Amino acid sequence: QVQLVENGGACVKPGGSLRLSCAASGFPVNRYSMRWYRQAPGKEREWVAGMSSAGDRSSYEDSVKGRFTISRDDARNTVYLQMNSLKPEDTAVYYCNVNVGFEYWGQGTQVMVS
Amino acid sequence: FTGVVPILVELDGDVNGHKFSVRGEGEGDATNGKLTLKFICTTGKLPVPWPTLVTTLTYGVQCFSRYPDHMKRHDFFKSAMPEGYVQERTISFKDDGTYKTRAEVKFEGDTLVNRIELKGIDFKEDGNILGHKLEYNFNSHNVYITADKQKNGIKANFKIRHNVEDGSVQLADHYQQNTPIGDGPVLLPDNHYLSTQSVLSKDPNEKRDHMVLLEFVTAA
Amino acid sequence: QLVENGGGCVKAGGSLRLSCAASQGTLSNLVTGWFRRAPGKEREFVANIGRDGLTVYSNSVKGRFTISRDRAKNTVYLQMDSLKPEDTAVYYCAGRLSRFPGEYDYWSKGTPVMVS
Repeated sequence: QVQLVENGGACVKPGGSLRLSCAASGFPVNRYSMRWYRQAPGKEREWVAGMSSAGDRSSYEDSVKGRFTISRDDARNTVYLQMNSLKPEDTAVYYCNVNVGFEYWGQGTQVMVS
Repeated sequence: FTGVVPILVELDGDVNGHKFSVRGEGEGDATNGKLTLKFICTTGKLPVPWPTLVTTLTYGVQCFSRYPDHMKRHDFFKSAMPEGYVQERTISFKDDGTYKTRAEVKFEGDTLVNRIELKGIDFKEDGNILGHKLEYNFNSHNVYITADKQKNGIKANFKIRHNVEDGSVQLADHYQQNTPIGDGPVLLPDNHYLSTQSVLSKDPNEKRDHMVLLEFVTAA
Repeated sequence: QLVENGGGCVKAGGSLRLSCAASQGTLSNLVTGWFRRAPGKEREFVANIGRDGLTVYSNSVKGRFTISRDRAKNTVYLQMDSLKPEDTAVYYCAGRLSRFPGEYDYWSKGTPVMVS
């Protein structure tokens, strides 16, 4: 019925720039909010970034605020996240989430600064 | 509890001097691991967002929740169903304040009944719950269950992520302690986790807020 | 407790060594194995080393990786050669107390591994 596929994960040396992209299938993206969680190996999952359904404003956590600079295009049906500045704390992996009806988690991709 | 069982849950609570009561009805199928409910607040307006109390009204009863065959004997809640049990829950919101709730669940007559008393504290204007910024969506969750022989009760813990219109996610810590009213065998399980998957819908038939609610809870 | 370390993102054709050590005294008594989980696929068996010393590797990886248990250091290291993009799976280290085949009891947090 509905699926989420996120790609663009790659290892980046400190100070580099990386772009992640989460695409959707089986539902509109314009009518719902989007979110990006992060979890480190052997650590509880946490919400790092996200973007409201209306798209007027986006909300980040304390540490990453201003780093992610997320964006969305309704026609593309894909959301883009920009790494901007990079720090070792970003070694944790990312997950793409949008819950229409029953909640849905995307498989996401793993990214580590090294 | 075996087979389809009706349920009627009525509760009342106070938050910052605002008193509100919610009553609801529905049915649960333990064999199929499904639960359907419909709530309504008799009061005109409920001061806080519904989900922060939908979670409490849902996780107040675990008898309906289905468990695997190996864990059927392990369950404590089903064992204490005949004479009921009392739960004390403390929920610490991420800077939005705190809930303290006490509930009693028991099989009265041939129907299951749950009653809850709630107190809200440490709330300030401009907060997420004060501003009603939380949306109508929900998220699946995992709850960890562990025994305690010193208190002769089962203790549950987990973290609940509530959503905000601007996208802000509130991680709230939920802790539960249970005491069996009855004197029968407890069969307390050492450790096990229940995954809950809940979806919320509205019925356009009526103007009253419906909160038509569906749960699928499975242990492991 | 099982601790696994020594993993990091690299290019194709590089050789990296993942070191697994159990803080619980001796490790020789414990059959030590390595598995890989792909980003969105089922877990797979990387390799295993047992009490008798026999080393078993999956056919896909045969001839490329090697497990060595060091008597001097009491630690089990998986050395990789000719690493390829197919090996992006995160690697985990496990152990079993029973010499015969079965499920491994212990487990490790794991480290990410990548290629070009």
